[PDB]
Amino acid sequence: ELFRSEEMTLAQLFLQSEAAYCCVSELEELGKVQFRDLNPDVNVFQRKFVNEVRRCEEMDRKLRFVEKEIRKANIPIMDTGENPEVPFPRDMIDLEANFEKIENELKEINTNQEALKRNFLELTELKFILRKTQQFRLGFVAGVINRERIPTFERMLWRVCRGNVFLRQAEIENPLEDPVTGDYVHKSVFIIFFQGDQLKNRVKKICEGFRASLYPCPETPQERKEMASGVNTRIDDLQMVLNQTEDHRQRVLQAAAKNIRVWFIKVRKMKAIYHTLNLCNIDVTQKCLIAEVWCPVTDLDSIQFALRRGTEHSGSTVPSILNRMQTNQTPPTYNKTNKFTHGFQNIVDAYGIGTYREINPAPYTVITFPFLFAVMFGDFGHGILMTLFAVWMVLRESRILSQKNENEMFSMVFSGRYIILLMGLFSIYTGLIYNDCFSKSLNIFGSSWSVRPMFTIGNWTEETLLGSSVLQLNPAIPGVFGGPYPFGIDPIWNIATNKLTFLNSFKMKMSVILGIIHMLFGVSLSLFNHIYFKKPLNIYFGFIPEIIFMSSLFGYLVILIFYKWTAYDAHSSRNAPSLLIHFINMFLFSYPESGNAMLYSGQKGIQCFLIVVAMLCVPWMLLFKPLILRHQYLRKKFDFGDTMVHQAIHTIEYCLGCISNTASYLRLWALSLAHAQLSEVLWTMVIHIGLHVRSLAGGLGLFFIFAAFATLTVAILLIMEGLSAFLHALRLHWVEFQNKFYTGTGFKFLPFSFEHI
Amino acid sequence: SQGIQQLLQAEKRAAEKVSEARKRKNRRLKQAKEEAQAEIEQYRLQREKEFKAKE
Repeated sequence: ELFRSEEMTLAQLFLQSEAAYCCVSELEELGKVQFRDLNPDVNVFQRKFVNEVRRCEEMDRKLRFVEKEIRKANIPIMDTGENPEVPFPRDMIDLEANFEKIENELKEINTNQEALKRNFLELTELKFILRKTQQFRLGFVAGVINRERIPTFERMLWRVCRGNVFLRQAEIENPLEDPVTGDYVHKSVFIIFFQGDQLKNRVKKICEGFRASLYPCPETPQERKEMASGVNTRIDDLQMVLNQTEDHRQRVLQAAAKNIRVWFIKVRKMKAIYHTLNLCNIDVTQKCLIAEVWCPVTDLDSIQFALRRGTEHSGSTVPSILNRMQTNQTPPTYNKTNKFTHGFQNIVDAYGIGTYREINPAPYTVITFPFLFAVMFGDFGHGILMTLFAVWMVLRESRILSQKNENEMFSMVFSGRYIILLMGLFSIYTGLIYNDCFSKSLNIFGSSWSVRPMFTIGNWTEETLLGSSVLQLNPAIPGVFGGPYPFGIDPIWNIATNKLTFLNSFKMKMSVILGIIHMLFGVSLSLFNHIYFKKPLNIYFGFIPEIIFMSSLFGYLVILIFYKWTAYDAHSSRNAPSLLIHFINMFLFSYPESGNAMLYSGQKGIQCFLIVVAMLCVPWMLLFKPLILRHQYLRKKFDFGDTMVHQAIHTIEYCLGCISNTASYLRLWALSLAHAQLSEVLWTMVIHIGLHVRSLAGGLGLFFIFAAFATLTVAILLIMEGLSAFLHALRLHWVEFQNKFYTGTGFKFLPFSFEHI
Repeated sequence: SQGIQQLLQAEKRAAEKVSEARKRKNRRLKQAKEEAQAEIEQYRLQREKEFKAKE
């Protein structure tokens, strides 16, 4: 049951080889088991299934290659359905041949598409060259280039061949495509005339300088017509082949764009299956595969069913059944989780993983973390806004689960949606009882505050006239006061100038009380944890002296806080004692028989008694456990030094913790005050700009002014002070609560599954 | 774990038995020269009788 770490079971099994693949796959389809590593020597060439995994590694690279080609081509991958693994029979070889088929067809067909296209482009240039040259020892050359190069090209011809070259240029009837980049550019043809090879070499060197495309040409219209007939044949043939080349590439890409979905599932599962098989052992004589697992005790049957089914999905008859192990090391720790509980387990696991069978913080944390958050985050309106934010994530959940995760903030807040909603709801509850949103009341409650007529009763009537000119304080005297108040916080303290004194007395004393309570729960959990582990020494030398220490110190403080709230009132307020002073003078024995009045009969005796009783607990925690342990180890025929170091550290952390951790809950008051101040300032510095003396002139400004107010209150309060309270409350759990009981040391249980793909 | 230990013992006995069978059969292959002679003597005696009949 989830109040503690789940009971596991170590098991050993005799996995028949022909069933093995099937069994592993079924177990990963179930996703409720962790295999042990039985091969400490495992490495790239030491692994028993080198080839099988290496084939998967390469098939995955082949998938990635064909997928990249398909995605560059933007051909739609269908991504339909969901699929089983490959058979154990060697059918992966036919799949590997299919990978090679697609790859080889792409490499070939792509190269051909490029080459054919390049030839077609060159022959198009040559067709235009032949058509222009048809207008025409002496010789000539012809070619094409980007037209903007021609002016510099011709000037360079006369610059090198000093004032002497004959030539003609002609712009092409359309731009032509660049064979590498696919850029269409307005090229021009040229033809150049000269005598002898010496000039041929110069005009050629300049053509090379401008990267001009030269071509051979025949000397007459008739010989040019014969060449053009060749070109016209080649270019048509090339385009006919290229059309079918491109069409075939599209079939190849489309076939693969179906297959990637299926192949990804098959390959990734297969890789994982063989990797899990590589954790098994096979000794030199060994026929079956020896394997070992941690399973939930509740699901020992579920894995045995999966083993029997794995054999039944195979030619094997051997059911591969397990034995339960007894000579066990401490198993990995597992907890089942769901939407309302997973984030709460995660924030617990994030400090540390509970010991096997250990009490689990997470179910208590499902309430107490939201509670501590809301006690700190005590605004009614922010409670609403937090609630609305998390509601919009929960309502859109089925949509959002399909979307991107690469926005990590969005991923985190969505992964927190349930925890965030709960704390938001509790923050309405706390914010309501504090009677505050943005330092504004809710008018739902009545009041204990007194109207001006109640001050006009002859007595104090002058103060109602002084009020026209000066500040005044109501001392809450009988007859004048509006009587004891039945709701949460009285609305009046929102508007009152002295309000912080009243509000602080509450939030301080409250936070102290809650802290004591939560620490008393944590030591109470320690007892139940020590009971489940059956440890008399930990109860007798730990829990008993510890709870007596804590309780004797803490009980008086809470008791006296309640006593002040009952025994003192307005007509006794002057010369009433300080609560904090009596607590300090208890802990230090230091009351000087004078100053502040004692509260009740025999209180000095109680102060002395409770402290002495707590002091008497210390030697049991500090030393008597180490001593009885030393005698037990000497009789049972470990280090006494390390035993003293550990037990002293724990005892010191508890004893000093009863100062520091007791004070630590003041964090609640602290941040609560900060939140309240921030909210009041953020209202006061902003909203009042829209509070003009006329309807229209104020209301138009108030729209934009309120949007700035919303932006700032979100960024500061709803985001950051929220994140503050969140992280503080986690700390309060991780130490001041948990350190009484939760060891938080163990392996995380890791179920093997396809879900990790 | 007794189950794997008993299996390992049977696998060891299986590996021993096949290895002893290989050694036994390799010794039988060397016996061919001993078993051959009685057939060789019968062929000699048959050809002797054939030659005496031809004489």
